[PDB]
Amino acid sequence: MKIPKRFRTYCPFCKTHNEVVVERVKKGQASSMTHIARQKKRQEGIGNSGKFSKVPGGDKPTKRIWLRYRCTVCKKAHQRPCFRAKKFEFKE
Amino acid sequence: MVKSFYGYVRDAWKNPDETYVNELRWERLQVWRKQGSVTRIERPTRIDRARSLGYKAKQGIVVVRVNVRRGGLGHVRPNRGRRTQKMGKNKVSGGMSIQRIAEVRADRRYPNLEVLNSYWVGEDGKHKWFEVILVDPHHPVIKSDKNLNWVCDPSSRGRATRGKTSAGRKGRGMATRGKGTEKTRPSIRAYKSRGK
RNA sequence: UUUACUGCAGCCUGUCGUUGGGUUGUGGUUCUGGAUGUACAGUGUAGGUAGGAGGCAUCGAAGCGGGUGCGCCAGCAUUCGUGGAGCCGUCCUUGGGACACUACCCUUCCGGGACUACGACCCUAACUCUGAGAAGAGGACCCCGAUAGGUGGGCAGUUUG
RNA sequence: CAUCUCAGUAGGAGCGGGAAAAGAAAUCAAUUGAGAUGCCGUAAGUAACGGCGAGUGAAACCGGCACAGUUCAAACCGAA
Ligand SMILES: [Mg+2]
Ligand SMILES: [Mg+2]
Ligand SMILES: [Mg+2]
Ligand SMILES: [Mg+2]
Ligand SMILES: [Mg+2]
Ligand SMILES: [Mg+2]
Ligand SMILES: [Zn+2]
Repeated sequence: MKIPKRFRTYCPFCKTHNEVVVERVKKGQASSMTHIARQKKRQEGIGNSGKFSKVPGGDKPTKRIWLRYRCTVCKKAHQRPCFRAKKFEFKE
Repeated sequence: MVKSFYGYVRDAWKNPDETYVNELRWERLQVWRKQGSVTRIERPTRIDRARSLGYKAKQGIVVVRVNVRRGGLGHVRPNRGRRTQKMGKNKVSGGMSIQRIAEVRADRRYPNLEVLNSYWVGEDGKHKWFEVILVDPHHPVIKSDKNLNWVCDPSSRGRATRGKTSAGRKGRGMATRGKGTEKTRPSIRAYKSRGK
């Protein structure tokens, strides 16, 4: 499915309808200084690690298209609950 | 400055690999390896360390060099059921330090004496060496000495075996006061060994 | 029982310690003799950016030999010599930078001297094996402690609705 | 069920007395204070930990019992 790259919608911050650009959200790398990373390193020893020796699960048949809507005026983005599509493109 | 020669001995042993003690170390380790487990010596190798630890040049005070192996608690893999946390033992070093092991072996060699203190005197890839100061509580010279006649009391017998030396108290978590000593003082056993 | 899950021994291997001395081969560490720097033409080599102008000299300044630093066999450095005036620019050789002998730390200069991480070789002196020992054979390896990854139904905790 | 729990329990080895251990701050506090240790009460199932599950789990302050302080190494002297 296609969505326009730019369309006019509501900005929650400026509280008006402005043009907004849609940007796909990329998942970031997990920090090594978060409390869960420190806990994993602390629970690392001899033997089973508990939840830190779990193997990651499966995947749903289609993931949601993680989109972020940045207002062109205030340059602030907001993200809304998103649809679930096999193939996603931007309408240009 | 006017510093005592004990200060010069202390300085020489501060960074031993950078002083003349390195060559003495190279020559001495051959002799020390030739020796056994618990060797008596006429004088302490490091006189200043022994004197600050309580050594005196008098009858009833014995100094011994003890040889202890390196690494942690040489442990056997269990041959019955364990839960994978108690199965692994290679990385499990003990809770008994090498210095306190040396003190207890010295005490075992000398049943009539009491361990006073000990200090590090060398090490190589396979051994560490400590010199242990021992006192004869039944010698009249020690009995007269008012800085040492406390060792003639009934509670001073078996000091090293009950963790009452400086190394033992370091191993019991009682080297400091305040925070972190909740489960260590007055004893490890008093808190169900949860400290240490 | 196994190519079930999760671990643990054993074993393989890197790194650190044990662990020293020499020989070279690899990086800059650290700096002496030169500021070696130059589209166009130059009386002249920006003598690093410059008090935008102002010092020396027969008690030294050149057109020359393979041109000692260098380089377009020009010319700054007075040098083994012999020839008998290089300026500074308000005539700026209408400037990638236009220029006073004024403490040059700076793309070079290869005495790279001195410590250094990797690698190769040698030595013995630690260390190892043999012997009662003289000593013989190995040798900074191996063993060993620690740590890192692997392999691992040898073992052992379970799961297998 | 694997971390966890059971639990530093059971069991083991060594030492050891009428008690033992601890014990005179490189402490605890907080804007400025207290003043060795032990034991009891409380803080409090709180803070903290934890397939943040099941569970595990303090201390200080404060109120008491009882109160106690000191000895070396060194500087200076040099066998006194
Ligand atoms: Mg023995
Ligand atoms: Mg006591
Ligand atoms: Mg099995
Ligand atoms: Mg079970
Ligand atoms: Mg004490
Ligand atoms: Mg517990
Ligand atoms: Zn907006």
